[PDB]
Amino acid sequence: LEGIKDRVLYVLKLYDKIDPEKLSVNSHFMKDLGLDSLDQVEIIMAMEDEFGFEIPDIDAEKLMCPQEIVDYIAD
Amino acid sequence: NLMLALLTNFTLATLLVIIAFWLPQLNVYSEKTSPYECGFDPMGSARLPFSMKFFLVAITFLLFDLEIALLLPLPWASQTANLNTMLTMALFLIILLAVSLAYEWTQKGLE
Amino acid sequence: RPTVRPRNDVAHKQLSAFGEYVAEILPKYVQQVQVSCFNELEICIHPDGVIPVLTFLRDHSNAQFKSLADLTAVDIPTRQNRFEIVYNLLSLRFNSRIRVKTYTDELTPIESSVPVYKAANWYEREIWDMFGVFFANHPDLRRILTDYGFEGHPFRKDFPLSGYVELRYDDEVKRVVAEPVELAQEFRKFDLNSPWEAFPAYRQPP
Amino acid sequence: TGLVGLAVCETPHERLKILYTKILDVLGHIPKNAAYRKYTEQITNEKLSMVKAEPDVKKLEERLQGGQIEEVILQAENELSLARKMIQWKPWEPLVEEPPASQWKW
Amino acid sequence: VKPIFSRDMNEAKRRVRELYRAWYREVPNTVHLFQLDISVKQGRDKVREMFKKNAHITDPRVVDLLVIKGKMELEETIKVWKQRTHVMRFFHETEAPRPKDFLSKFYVGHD
Amino acid sequence: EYVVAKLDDLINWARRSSLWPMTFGLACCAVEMMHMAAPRYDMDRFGVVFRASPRQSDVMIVAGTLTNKMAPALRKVYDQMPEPRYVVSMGSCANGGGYYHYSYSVVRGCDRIVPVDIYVPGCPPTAEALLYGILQLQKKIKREKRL
Amino acid sequence: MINILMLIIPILLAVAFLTLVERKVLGYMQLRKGPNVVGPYGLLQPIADAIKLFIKEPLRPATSSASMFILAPIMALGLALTMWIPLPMPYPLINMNLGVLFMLAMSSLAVYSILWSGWASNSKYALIGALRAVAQTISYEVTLAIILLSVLLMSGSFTLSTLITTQEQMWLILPAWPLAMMWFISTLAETNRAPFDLTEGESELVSGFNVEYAAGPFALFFMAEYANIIMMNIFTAILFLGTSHNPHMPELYTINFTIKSLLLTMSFLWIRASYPRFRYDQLMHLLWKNFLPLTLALCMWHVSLPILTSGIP
Amino acid sequence: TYKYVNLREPSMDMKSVTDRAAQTLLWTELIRGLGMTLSYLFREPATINYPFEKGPLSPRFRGEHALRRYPSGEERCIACKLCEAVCPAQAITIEAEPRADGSRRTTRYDIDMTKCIYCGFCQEACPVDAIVEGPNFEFSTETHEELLYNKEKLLNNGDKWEAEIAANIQADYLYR
Ligand SMILES: NC(=O)c1ccc[n+]([C@@H]2O[C@H](COP(=O)([O-])OP(=O)(O)OC[C@H]3O[C@@H](n4cnc5c(N)ncnc54)[C@H](OP(=O)(O)O)[C@@H]3O)[C@@H](O)[C@H]2O)c1
Ligand code: SF4
Ligand code: SF4
Ligand code: SF4
Repeated sequence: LEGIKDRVLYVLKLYDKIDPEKLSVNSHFMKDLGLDSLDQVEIIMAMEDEFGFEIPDIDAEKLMCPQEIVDYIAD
Repeated sequence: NLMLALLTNFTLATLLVIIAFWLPQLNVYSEKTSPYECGFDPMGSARLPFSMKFFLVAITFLLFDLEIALLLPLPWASQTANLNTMLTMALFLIILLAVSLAYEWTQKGLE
Repeated sequence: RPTVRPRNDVAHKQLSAFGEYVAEILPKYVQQVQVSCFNELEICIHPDGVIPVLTFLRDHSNAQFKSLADLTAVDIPTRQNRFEIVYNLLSLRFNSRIRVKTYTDELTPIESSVPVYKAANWYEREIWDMFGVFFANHPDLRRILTDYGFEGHPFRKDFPLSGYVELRYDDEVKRVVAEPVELAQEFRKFDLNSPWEAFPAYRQPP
Repeated sequence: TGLVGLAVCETPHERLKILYTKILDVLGHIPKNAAYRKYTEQITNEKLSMVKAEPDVKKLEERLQGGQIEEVILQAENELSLARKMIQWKPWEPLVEEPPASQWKW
Repeated sequence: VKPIFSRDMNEAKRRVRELYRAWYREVPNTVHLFQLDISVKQGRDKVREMFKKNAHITDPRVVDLLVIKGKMELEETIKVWKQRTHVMRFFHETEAPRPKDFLSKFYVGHD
Repeated sequence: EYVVAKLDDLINWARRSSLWPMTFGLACCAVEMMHMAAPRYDMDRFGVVFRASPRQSDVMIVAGTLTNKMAPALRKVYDQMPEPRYVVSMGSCANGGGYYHYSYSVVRGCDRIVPVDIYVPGCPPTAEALLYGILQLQKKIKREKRL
Repeated sequence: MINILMLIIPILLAVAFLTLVERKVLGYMQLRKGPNVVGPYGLLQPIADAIKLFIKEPLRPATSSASMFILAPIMALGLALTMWIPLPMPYPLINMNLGVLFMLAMSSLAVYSILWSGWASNSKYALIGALRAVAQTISYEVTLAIILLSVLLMSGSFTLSTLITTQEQMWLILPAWPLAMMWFISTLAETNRAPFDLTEGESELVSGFNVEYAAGPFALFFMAEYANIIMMNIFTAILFLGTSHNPHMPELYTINFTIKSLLLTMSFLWIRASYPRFRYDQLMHLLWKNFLPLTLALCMWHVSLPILTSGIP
Repeated sequence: TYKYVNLREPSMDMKSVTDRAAQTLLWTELIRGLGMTLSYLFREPATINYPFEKGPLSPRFRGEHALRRYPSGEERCIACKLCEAVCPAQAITIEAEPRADGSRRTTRYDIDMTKCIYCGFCQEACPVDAIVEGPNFEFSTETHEELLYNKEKLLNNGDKWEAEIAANIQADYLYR
């Protein structure tokens, strides 16, 4: 989708306890970036407010990378 | 003078407020609260519609008050005009007001 | 006996028939142990099904209790299973009192009495507050006899009488009332226990 | 005439006889060997014979109720609900559940 | 299968997450509607440290019991109840002792 | 010099004349607090007029047991009072728990929440002894503002 | 002008000395001793409250409103004390071109004191006592004008000076027998110390126009609310009482007029102690549903009477 | 027994309907209710003003605690820890050491008024009748420290009430 990767990366970089340049595109938030069990999916919850669509609890477990999150965001 | 009579009462009333406003002063802490009366923190912050319940009975007053104002000629008008011609017309306004209240009996409202 | 005995047993034989009547149904799902002493009846119930027992005693033609007025719970750490929910029941047409008990540890959820009784839900809130026993399929489990920001359960025998957080100073903060202060005045722990058993027959073999 | 409870005492005879005849058929579906069927039947059969014998007198209401027919009808109205619930949840017929830990003495 | 509690071992992990989402959205709402108190940024860090102390995960019975308890102490502002700025404040403000040193605690004389 | 010293006593005479209590329905002490309105032992327009509302009253009488659920509630009521305010903690619960004291919920002595000027020790606070709680209050008001 | 200043300062004292009667007569009604300690019979206590509530008591509301709120006790006194001016008395202060029209208009304008006190606190707790005060007054303004019209058509015009001269032999209580009974209820339209009353007293709900106000504004409200009770008592003693006129001797009128009013002054405090509150819904059912068809039937009756037998001013 | 609150309609025909309608049309019964408090105004009030007049009491009454002594000196309290155990509030504290030589009577004796529900238990439990409850009312302090009683001393200063206690205990022995 056009104009989806640019919007999601801007919101994730602004959030606290995250690297500004080290982790970007196709990198795991829990495995590569370094986040806690509750802190990893917490960034995905904040990203839902910026896009304007509610995310279910079942689909949230599968998402970890911004490249994977961009595909799930499109409906 | 009516103007001098009304203003002297009004100026004396507002002056008594100033006496109670400036004399008692020592400390004003963050102590005063929004709801008071019973205590605790206000669950209903600022303002919320509430409304209803008396919406029909209040509206009817605005409609009835105009008729009572139109009944005010009765003691002041019946002095020069003919009484027999007035009798049919003076009662007429009072009769129809009872008819409107008779329609108010068939389901008055939530009140 | 003139002042020695309180009352003579005469209805005890008729009350013993109740202890047989429910036992004649004979469920391992319900019955277990039936105890009857001092003009009263006590039944303890298996945790798996409590709601079917509560539908019984209510409505029934021979025993029409219906009113399940009082609802208590026991705090005891002697057994392997800790808490014990005790129902106190009363009949208005039959004029008799019967008791319903549970035996499980009930740190794990137990069946609720809200579909059977309408006032039992308020008593169910008392148990969850004081002890920490959750009721399954309960509508609105609100706190009554506990503070709004209270940790643990205020009645348990495992923790002290004075409590962890109890003392509330106003101190240096302008409006916020303090909580973390824990020191209180000394409650004298009476270590009194009289030698020799007062009563025969109550003594158990080791 | 007015009843004590909120439920108004409606002038209806044989109405009590319908509900008691209904519950007898419900009991004879699943439990037969169980005591729940055998013990409830003898109370109902004794009660139904009293209704047939007495011709609309207050003495029929005085037989194990003594609060008019309306109060006795409420016990019959909820009788069908408890009988259906007893058939739905298996407890009367089956007895195989586990027992608690050996401790009772306080 | 006794006792159920609410969910299985793996399903219990996502029940806490569902509770976390509802409470994460309430920290901006507990400032404007209630009181100024501290901060939005510092308030969110106070939430994270509460779950880290409770983090063990060994039995489904323990985890599910924390959810129901969490659906009362954190539900105190969901349907909006009075706390009066004395409740809900979990962290100590007037309590300043944090000594963990054999050298530090022994100088103050304790235990 | 002499007019200034007597004017301060004239302002203090108004508090010596009349003080409006608060109807704190907190425990059993509140029932004997209702006995102050009862004719046999009266302060009704002797120096006490019941009206409630914390904004209008001058004296608040804490009538019984206070808990941790009540500690934030009573505190701001005292703050809702006008600045010349007096607190009379009446009863053993108001002085540090009747029994309680070593209990989990009860706050000890009211002084932990709100400062108290006049103490009444009586559990069932006898109306005879309660009358001091208002009469000694008026006697304690002696001098205000020197400069 | 000296007469206006000689009708505020002694009148504020009458509202001050009311506080005695508010717990002396009400006290003996409840079998309890009222004012006793402060003065010889507690006579120094009413003047002590003026030293108590104004000089030392300081409160201003929290969240508040802007200019309004403190505007309301100015509206309380400055519209209820002005009501003393159109009063006929032995001799009136500036005799109106039409008397009772100014009495009815300023009384409805005096209701605004409890109305603006709703927006005194922005919080919703105070305005419930205000919304209740709307309906407990709005309905009773209908009959208050109608029952007046039946009396006014019977005797003279709107001018209050003619109402004294019309009662030379007998009172107006006897011809207007059911209408006089109505003016023990319809007078309690304004928030007054009564059993019927309005949302002002505590009992069940929080105190209206008192929970938002301090002491100083709240003290100023009582000096206006209890002032209206005397005002209605005098107004009933003009419309229904009279006894004698006598323009030559004002001394014989002034004593006789006060006794008639004072008997009515006790009667409202007699009502206050005796009976419970009528409820918000059911006070709207006393009038409108039940009393409004009765008053209009008597209004119909009082239209025919001057035509049946000559009765025109 | 059944008393029945329901009247089952007092009105029937002509005479019984019109009088029940007359009270609802005007007032009558409300004027009858008005006259009920009229007679109540006429009768004298049963009121007692405190600074001069005093209220009725009993020979056995409990107020502020005071400990008694023998007619020829000596402390009547023997130090048991008895009254300590009976005390539901645990307001009374007692620690004992031998008094010089021979007699062994008290060292610490504090009765906290922060607690104490006033039972008369300690008055009844005492075998030597040390704590005898007097008809006290006047107690008002600035601080908690002034309120709670110290090691006897203030409790020993119950001599100003012991003259009444001796008269009250004459009604106590061979009870009432
Ligand atoms: N502006 C600041 O915040 C600031 C900045 C820098 C440093 N400081 C320092 O911090 C301190 C702040 O204290 P503060 O100004 O908050 O105290 P304060 O409000 O002036 O209170 C002092 C109290 O002591 C009494 N008092 C003082 N001198 C007295 C005298 N000669 N005779 C009788 N009574 C007397 C007063 O009682 P009465 O009212 O009954 O007379 C008053 O209640 C100052 O001493 C200052 O050196 C303050
Ligand atoms: S001090 Fe006594 S009377 Fe007062 S509230 Fe406590 S227990 Fe009740
Ligand atoms: S007061 Fe009496 S019971 Fe208590 S220690 Fe003294 S002698 Fe013993
Ligand atoms: S009266 Fe009761 S509470 Fe008071 S000291 Fe004696 S035993 Fe203790």
